[PDB]
Order: sequence, then C-alpha cells, then structure tokens
Amino acid sequence: EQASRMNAMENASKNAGEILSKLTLDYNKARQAKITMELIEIISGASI
Amino acid sequence: ADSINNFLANEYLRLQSHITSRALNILKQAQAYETMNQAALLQKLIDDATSAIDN
Amino acid sequence: TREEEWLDKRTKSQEKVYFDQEDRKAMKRLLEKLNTAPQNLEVENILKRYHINYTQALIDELVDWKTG
Amino acid sequence: KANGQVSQVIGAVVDVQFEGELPQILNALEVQGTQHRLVLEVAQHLGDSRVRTIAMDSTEGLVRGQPVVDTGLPISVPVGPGTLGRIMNVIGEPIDQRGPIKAAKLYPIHRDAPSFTDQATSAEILVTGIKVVDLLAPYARGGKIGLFGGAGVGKTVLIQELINNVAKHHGGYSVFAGVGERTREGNDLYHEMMDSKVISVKEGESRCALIFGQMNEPPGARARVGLTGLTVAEYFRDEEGKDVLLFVDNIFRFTQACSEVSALLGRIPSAVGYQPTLATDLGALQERITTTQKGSITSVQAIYVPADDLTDPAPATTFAHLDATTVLNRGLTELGIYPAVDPLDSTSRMLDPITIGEEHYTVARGVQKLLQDYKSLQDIIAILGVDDLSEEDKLVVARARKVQKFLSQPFFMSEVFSGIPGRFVNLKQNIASFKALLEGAGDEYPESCFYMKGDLEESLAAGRADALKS
Amino acid sequence: LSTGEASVVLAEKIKGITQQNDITEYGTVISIGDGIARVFGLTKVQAGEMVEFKSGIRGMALNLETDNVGVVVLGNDRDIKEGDVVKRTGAIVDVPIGEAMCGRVFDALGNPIDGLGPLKTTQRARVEIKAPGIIPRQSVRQPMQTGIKCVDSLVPIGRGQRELIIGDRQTGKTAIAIDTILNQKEAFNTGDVKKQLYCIYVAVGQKRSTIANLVSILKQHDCMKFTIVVCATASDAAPLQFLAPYSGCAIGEFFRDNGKHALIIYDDLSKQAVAYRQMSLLLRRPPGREAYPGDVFYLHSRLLERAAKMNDSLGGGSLTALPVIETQAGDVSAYIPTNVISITDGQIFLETELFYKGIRPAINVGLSVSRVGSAAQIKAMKKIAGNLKLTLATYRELAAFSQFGSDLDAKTQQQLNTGERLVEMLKQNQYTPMKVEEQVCIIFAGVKGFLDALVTSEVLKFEKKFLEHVRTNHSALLKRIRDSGDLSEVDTNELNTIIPLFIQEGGFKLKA
Ligand SMILES: Nc1ncnc2c1ncn2[C@@H]1O[C@H](COP(=O)(O)OP(=O)(O)OP(=O)(O)O)[C@@H](O)[C@H]1O
Ligand SMILES: Nc1ncnc2c1ncn2[C@@H]1O[C@H](COP(=O)(O)OP(=O)(O)O)[C@@H](O)[C@H]1O
Ligand SMILES: [Mg+2]
Ligand SMILES: [Mg+2]
Repeated sequence: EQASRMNAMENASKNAGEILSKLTLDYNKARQAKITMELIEIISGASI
Repeated sequence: ADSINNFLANEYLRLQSHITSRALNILKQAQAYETMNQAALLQKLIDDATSAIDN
Repeated sequence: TREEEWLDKRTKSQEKVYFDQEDRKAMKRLLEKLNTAPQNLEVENILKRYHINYTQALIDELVDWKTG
Repeated sequence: KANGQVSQVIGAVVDVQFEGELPQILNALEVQGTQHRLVLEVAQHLGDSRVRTIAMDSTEGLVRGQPVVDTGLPISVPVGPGTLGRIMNVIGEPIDQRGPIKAAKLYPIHRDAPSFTDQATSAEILVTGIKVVDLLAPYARGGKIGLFGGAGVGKTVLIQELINNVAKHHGGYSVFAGVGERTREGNDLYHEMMDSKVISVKEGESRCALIFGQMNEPPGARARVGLTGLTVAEYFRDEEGKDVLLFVDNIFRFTQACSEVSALLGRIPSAVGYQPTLATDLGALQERITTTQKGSITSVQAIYVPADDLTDPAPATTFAHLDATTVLNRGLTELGIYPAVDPLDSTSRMLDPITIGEEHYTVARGVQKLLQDYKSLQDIIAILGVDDLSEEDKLVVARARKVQKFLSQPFFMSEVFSGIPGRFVNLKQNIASFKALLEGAGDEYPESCFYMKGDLEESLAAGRADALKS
Repeated sequence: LSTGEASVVLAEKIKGITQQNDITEYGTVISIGDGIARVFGLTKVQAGEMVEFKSGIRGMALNLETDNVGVVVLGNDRDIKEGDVVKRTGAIVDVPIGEAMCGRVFDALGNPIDGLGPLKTTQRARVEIKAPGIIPRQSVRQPMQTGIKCVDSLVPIGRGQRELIIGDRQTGKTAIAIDTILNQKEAFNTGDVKKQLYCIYVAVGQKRSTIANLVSILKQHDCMKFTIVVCATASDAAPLQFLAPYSGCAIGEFFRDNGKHALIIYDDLSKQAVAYRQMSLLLRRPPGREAYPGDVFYLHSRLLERAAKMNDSLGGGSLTALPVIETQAGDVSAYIPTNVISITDGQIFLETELFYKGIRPAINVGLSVSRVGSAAQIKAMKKIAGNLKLTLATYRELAAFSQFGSDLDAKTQQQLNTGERLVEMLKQNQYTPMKVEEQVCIIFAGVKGFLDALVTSEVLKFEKKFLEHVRTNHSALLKRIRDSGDLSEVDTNELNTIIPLFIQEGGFKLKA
C-alpha cells in the first residue's frame, strides 16, 4: 500500500507539474495578447 | 348505487356544458364570418376608389 | 477545464458529511445533558381573612393549581 | 438676453458660440426654446469664442443657432431644510411632484475642499447593529466608508439596513445621493422611507434628503448629480454644526459617466479606457467629503466592482481615500451567509489597539487568524478530509465554520427574501459573543445553530429547543 | 351597425382628409460611404430628425457639425450619389403603435414585411422618449408566468422587472422566450384581462430563415394573435439594428401607459453594439475600450430602464423586458455582458455543460437571482419554492462526495437521491409550457420526498401521467389552487394522500 501510494503520488505530482508548466506558457501568451489588445485601443483613441 | 348516481349526475352536467358550449361557439363562429363578410364588402369600396384614381 | 471548482466542491462536500455526523453526536450529548414564595403569601393572606385552618400541603396544591 | 448660441450638437456634447464675455469654466448656461430646461456646464475653452459643454438632458430637439443665456455662475441647486424629505433633480428641479422647493439661498455645486489646517479629524465608534461589521471593520463617525461589491451581491440591501439602523434616531440630518443606479430601487426606497416615517408630507419633519441620478438620466447629469447631494450635506455641515449622514449609492457610475464622454471631449483613453483625469476628477469629490471645524459628515458610499475585478483603476484609487472598507465577497452568498462581508479583505482605519479597546482588537484578530487557518486547510481537506486531520486541526475547522456561519445576521430589509424578522446586535454583546466562541464556549453545540443568529445566547436557546423537539 | 351606416361614416371619413405642405430646407451630400452621408448646409435641423433622400429612403441626422451634417442611411445606399438632395421632414424618428400591431411582423422602422396588407393604425409615438420618473413607477407584485418549472419556482419573474437571458450559442436562449409566449396564450383565450400579456419579439441581427421558422411556430400554436415581431436582420443597415430595440420598446409603452401589460423580448444586444459601434466608428468618432463607443453603457441602460410597473394613477400598466446576451466562451467578465447584468434586475445563466448532460432547460440556479424574489410568486408557490432552493443547495455540495464514495450515510443517501429527483423533475422539453397550478403539484411531490421512491428515469413520465390523472378525476382541486392562488390545509392533506397512492396504483419502477 505505502509502496504503491508513494509511486502514485510521484506519478501524480509529476503530471501535476507538467500541466502546471504548460498553463504557465499559455498564461504568458495570454499576457502578451492582453497588452497588445489594450495597447491598440489606446493608440486607436490617440490617433483621432 | 352511490357511484352510479354520482356518475350520471356529474355526467349530466358535462353534457349540459357540451351543448351550451356548442351553441355558443356556433354563434360566435358565425359572428366571425359575418364580420368578415362586412369587411370584404367595405374592402371592395376601397378597392373601387383606388381603381378610380388609376383611371 | 475547472479544477478549482473540483477542489472547492470536495472541500464543502466532505466537511458537510463529516460535520453532519458530528451534529448528531452533539445533539445527543447536549440532549443527554438537558434531560438531567410570593404566591404562597397571597393565598395564605386570603385564608387568614376567613380564619380557616391552612396547611402547607393545601397552599402548595393551590399554588400548583394556579400554575396549572 | 442670450449671448451664446448652439453651433454643434453631437450626442451629449454641445458647443456654444459666444460673441463676447465668454463664461468661466463650470458655469451653468440656460438654453432658450427647449421643451425642458437644459443646462450646460462649461468644461473647455477651444478658442475663437468657442466653448465645449456637456448636456444634462437629452439633446434631441435642439437646433443649431438656438440662443443660449449665460448665468455667470456654476449650476446652483436649492439648499436648506426644504430639500429634506424631497427628491431633487441634477439641476435642482423637484421630480417628486410635491411642488416647488423652498430654499433660503442657492449655493454652487463647485467649491474648494477645506484646508488641511482646519481638518479636525476625529475617531468615534459607530454602532451600526451589524456584528460582523462592528467587530472586524468598525466604522468611524465622520470618516468615509466604502462598500465594495459586484453585480447583485447585496450592497443595495445593505445600504437600506444602515439607513434603517443609522439614519433613524439621528439628531442630525441625513442625505441620500443615488447616482447611476436603476430607478426601480429609487421608487422602492421612497415608499420605504414613507412607510418607515423617515419621510413625510408634513413640513418640519422628514430629517433626510434624497437625490437621484438614476440610469434614466443621460451622461453628464449622472457625473454631476453627485455634487448636488454633496452640496446639501455641505450646507447642513457648515451652516449648522450637526452630524450629517451621507448615504451615497454606487459611485463607480460617476467615474464611468466621465469616461462615456471623455472620448468625445478629445481626451486619449487610459489603459482601461478611462479618462486621464480619473484621479483628479475623483479626488476633487473625495477631498470635499470630510469633517471640518464647522461640522462632520459620515459618508457611506458604495463602490460597484465591475466583473468582480478589484484591480480596476476606479475602485483601486478609492481605497486610498476611504477610512473604513467593506469588501463584499460572492463566495459567502453561495454559502447563504448574509451579509457577505469579506472578513480578510475588509479593513478599518479604526482597527488599532490604541483607538479601540484592546479586547475588541484582540477578538478581531483572533477571528481573522482562525478563518485564515481554516482557509489553508481546505486544500488538504479536499483530498484527505477532516477525519485524517489532527485533533488540533479538527477543532480549528470546527470553530472556524461555526464562527463563519455565525457572522450571518438577518436584518429587517432581508425579511421579504428570507422571511425571518430582522435583529439588532449591540457592540458589547457582539464582542462577547465572538469572544466566547474563540474560547470554545459553543464548540459543543452543532454548527447548525450558529447560523443567522444575533447573539450567542440566541443560538444556544435555539439548540436546546431542537433537542426537546426530537 | 348596419352596412349602410358604416359605409356613410366610411365615406365621410375619406372626405375629411387634410394635406398641408410647407417650405422644408434641403441640403446636398458632400460624401457618401458605408451608409454615412455628409450633408452640406441643411441648417436649423434637429438632432435625430428624419430626412429623406432623392430615392425616397429616410435618414437620421445624428452629427450636427458647424461645417456639415452627418446623416445615416436608413436603408440601402446604392442609389445615393454626390450632390443628391436631402429633404428634412421636420419630425423626430417615430413608429406606429396600437392594437393592430399584434399579429404582424414589422422591421426596425415599423413597416410590415408579412405582405398581408398595409398597417391600419393612427397612433405614432417617438422611438426614443425619456423613461418614467420615480413616482410613476410602482413595486412589482404580479407574477409573469413563463410556463417553465425552474423559472416559475426558483427565479420568479414579476411583471415590470428586467430579467437577463444570458448564455452561449445554442444554449436554449430563444427556447425560453418561445415557451413564455406559448404560456401566455392560455390567459389570452380566457376572459381574464388582468393576466393578458402582449408579447413583443425584437429580432436584431438574425437570419430571415430563422425568423420565418419562429413566426410559423407561433401560428402553429395560434400564439401569434398577441405577438409583435420586429425584424432587424444582418443585411439591414446598422441604424435599423440600433433602432429596432427602441422601436419595439415604444410599441410596449402603448400598452404600458394604457393600463395594459406588455412583454418585450430583446434579442442578442451584442449584435446591437456591433451595429452601434459600426455606426459610431463610421462617423469618425473616437472609439473606446474594445473599439466600442464611450456611451455604450448609456445605450442599453436608456433602453431597459423604460420597462417599469406604472402606478394605479396612470392605469397600473407594466412593461417587462427580457434582453438576451450571447457569450463567446461563457466568459461573463467581458465588458458588454458585465454592464447588462448591472442594469437588469436578475439574470438567467445558461451552461453548456448542463445542456449536454441532459439538464434542459440548462439553468444554473446557483448564480441566477431575482430582485423581486418571492414577492411575485403566489402563496401556494412561495411556501414550496422556499424549501426547494434549500434542498437543491445541499445536493450540489454532495455532488463531489459521490466521486469520493467508499461509504455513504443513510441521510446523505437520501439527500443525494432526493436532490436527483428535483433535477430530474425540473427538466422540461422544448415547446411544452406548463400551467402554474400543475407545477405546484409536481414541485410539491418532489420536496416532500415522494419522488425518492420511484426510479429517476421514471420521474419524468410520472409527471405527465400524474398531471393528466389529476385534471380528469380531481378538477375542483386544481380550480381552488388557481382561483385562490393559495395551498390551503385541506388541499395539503388531499394532495399529500393522493401523491403516494397514485404512485402505487400506476405501473412504475418503485425500487429506489
Ligand atoms: N429545452 C430543450 N429541450 C430539448 N431540446 C432543446 C431544448 N432547447 C433547445 N433545444 C434544441 O437546441 C436547438 C435550438 O437551440 P436554441 O435556439 O433554443 O438556443 P439559442 O441560444 O437561442 O440559439 P441561437 O443563438 O443560434 O439563436 C434546437 O436544435 C433545439 O431542439
Ligand atoms: N443580505 C441580503 N439580504 C436580502 N436579500 C439579499 C441579500 N443578498 C442578496 N439578496 C439578494 O440580492 C439580490 C439583490 O441584489 P442588490 O442588493 O439589489 O444589489 P445592488 O446593490 O447592486 O442593487 C436579491 O435577489 C436578493 O434575493
Ligand atoms: Mg445596487
Ligand atoms: Mg437564440
């Protein structure tokens, strides 16, 4: 039980870390798009 | 005996409502057509006026 | 894709189930704990005016009769 | 004699062409020939005897070249006791249909805030009857109070409760300025104050003023009607050294209305589209709402949090001006606890061991630390559960839930929704009730009884009643 | 009235026809593009005034500049050319109102597109008018029965409020509106004017094929006799989509000011903002956040704020609004959805997950809320509606523990099962509205726990059979619940005894 539990948490913690890292990339990508969207709005208003 | 007496009793009212409902619908339904005939007659009068303008 | 809701529901769910049983014990314990002069003068003065013999048992019953 | 004339009309922005003696900025201009009284507030001088103004009423029906009269002073509204118990418009017109408003004089809605040397700040506990508020975020009489809440969280009902508990039985006067909110709530509050005798038709009564800038009003009016209500409070403050209770509805609509026209005014949009003058425009209003040597104003203003995003520039800047803060959380409403006052986010400048009694401060932090610990255990409890926890953690979670549920208090304004009569809790009973729970006085009884109760004694009596019932 | 008498009055009416013409200023178009026309001169023109071009199409003067005038083409702008004539009519935009509007389909301007015949109406009201004040309004205390179990029970709608039908594409937003219109048809047949509710459907940016299918359904159920359909399709110019909501709203004010009750249904408003944004962007106005104009909030607020419950002094009329909002990916944090939520009273959240899991109508009661609350529900409903919410609240919590499993307390098993009956009970098919009294009986059986006996898959069919059985044998009971609107004690005992009995009589799966 303890042996299989330890292995399960190792595999589970491993998968948890991989997914967390993947979302971090998407979070940064979304951050760049957010700045781009807001920045274009400010330029559009400043143009006129 | 009490179930038959209450059945025919309540069933008698249902038939009474069926007739009066029929006599009322036929009357209202006829009135609907009657109004339609009146509108059709007057509609022709308006149609005659529009045609007179075209002429 | 919503894992925060999954954790949130699991928290409230298990807590409710756990404390639901604790509520039963709490009700039983508190329930087990709950399971385990002036009027006397008023009636006595009345009996005095009629100068009738009065005993504490009679007064206690009349007092209990008033509350009843 | 009209000096100006309409030259350009686009949306709510209207330009006037003057021949000479241009009106100062913020001056009120009267347009002649309109079906309804239209007032224009001078905002910018564009040169060539041109001025750009904002319309307070619908610009539909106007005509280029229509004569405009210069009053020579900013928008003046009637002040005095005549406005008490009466609804007034952004330009001072009575919309209650009770007749004209009698005012001893007219004051301008624009004025400089009181100096710093004559600030005369003071701290005094305000017993509002709400146990969760009087304990964690005490209010200070004469200091700003903020109610941060999202869309449909219970901030409107909370304002009504404060009025029912604070406005009444108040020696001084009170002012209610509702800007940008829906009109349905205004009619309900008016009928509520009438039935509650807070307002009445008989003169010499109705020690409360009502101002409404509801959504039905166009832009510009919602951004300046707030100043109208403030002027009423300023009159009752300066002319009479009487404590004034200023109940301001959602103020986010003020900064929002400015942004609705900021684009047409020529300003460049900000990071979130707001006007560059958000800080200054909002600062001019907050600095004016403060206690002075003459009188004091206890302002209860609500801040609408759009999309539950506290990082918005409008509310973020408001936190710096508020003395007491009340942040409403949506998670609590899901649990059924009301009022949904966030105990951790909510803060109060009066929450200082020197200002308030040390016992009051101790019990306050004791609850915050208790709840903070419980929130951390939620993570492990989700996977393992409360059973796998230690006795120490079990007791923390047990008391934390009982205290959290006990924070819920039913008020009179919530009877229609819940069906349980309101209840008032004193400060002494409030501190004593929670202080007893922190020591474990109620750890024995079930957590079900510590829900929507006023005092700890009420919860215990209810618990015993359920026992004999079964 | 005899045929001769009517004809004489008809001829006399045609005789009294006046027609006066006055000097109307006209201007030339400096430029025309994307439906925007820059007009030269044409001074002394009022904002929003109606202007007519050479071809005959109308226009609205929105931008009044010292140099030129910005006009919007209210139709197809192919025939417009440089230098064309533009004649000002002298009247602000308006639309025809009256009772003849019922049973027809109009456009944003109000022209009938059904092809049946010309509109016979004499009253025309301005499209944009100041909303009622604070005094004319009145507290909402009348229920607006939609026919849906979950709505009439959990999110009651009272005549005079504003409820938001927010959801994603193909989530049942239109299905809710259709079920409401069908429910009000019954009250229209019976002579109860206090419950008749005129329906107004505003279609903004929708394919004509879908609107055509919508009208056929109304005629199929004979519910079009009291319905008004305003069509502002995608091919229609942006101003038409911009005015269609206000246009239909003006038609509702007619019934409102006349002591009557009207229900206006605004379709997706995001499409209006695109048209209003497009109309504003083409006018060379400075754009705001997300490219929308700065006063986009004032747009919807001005529109929805008109719906109110007039006081008895003005007739006691009421106008109910049911605006719809389409979300991209269920993100309610966007700009437009957030604003509409803060304007309306309550909002109905539609979840795509619940929809595919068999929960139709897919309603998220956890987030849905209504300001009026129980103030609109009837006596027999408030009593049962209260406990229903609490029971459903607990079930949503224990949902997670089901995955945990490995044990289940006796009570938790009951509460878990009990909640499953309610969810299965609240489900409802499309185009199947239920009567208010019938829901009380079904919802009553659920909270009392009787549905916990039969299998969940059989609860839905039991609903149909149970209601049919009651309508035939127990008819006086339904009449009391309807007339009095309260669930008396005598009805409780009778209802509490027949519900368990019926389940035993009929052939169902009794094993829980
Ligand atoms: N309660 C329901 N029960 C059974 N079927 C339903 C239900 N609601 C919708 N459907 C089906 O979903 C489709 C139409 O969905 P619906 O029009 O109601 O949602 P919508 O959001 O209004 O779509 P759109 O945004 O394109 O107008 C149809 O195939 C319909 O049969
Ligand atoms: N503490 C509360 N007491 C009574 N009703 C509440 C409470 N909180 C929420 N409600 C619910 O909130 C809704 C009203 O929200 P509201 O207070 O009007 O927000 P806002 O201040 O933005 O107008 C009602 O449907 C009502 O059922
Ligand atoms: Mg509010
Ligand atoms: Mg749809």
